[PDB]
Amino acid sequence: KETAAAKFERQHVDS
Amino acid sequence: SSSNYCNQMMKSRNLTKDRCKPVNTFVHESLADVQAVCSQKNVACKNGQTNCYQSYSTMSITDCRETGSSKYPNCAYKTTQANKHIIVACEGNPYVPVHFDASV
Repeated sequence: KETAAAKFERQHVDS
Repeated sequence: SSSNYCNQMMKSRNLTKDRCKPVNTFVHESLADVQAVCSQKNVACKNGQTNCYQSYSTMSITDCRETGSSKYPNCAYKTTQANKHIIVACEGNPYVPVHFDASV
């Protein structure tokens, strides 16, 4: 489903 | 889970809906500025790999760490805000962050 890049964004990015 | 930023974000981002994750860091910078780190200072990763990069500048981050009494399903976190350099591991094409190695 989600890529490693997508997972990183979901877990760590909060703009 | 309380109502502090960590308890709420860990939950909404699907991190603690089915377990309690010990630690997690959230970066309060634009997505593109975080992706830009992959072409900044090259450094070795904790695992010895050399596909890690450290940001030239400090970034706004929030550290979330489980308290000693935290237990599923009631996860509890201590929230700590700080400004520090981030170190991420990058891969693929485009070359983007895939792992949060650490913060300094």
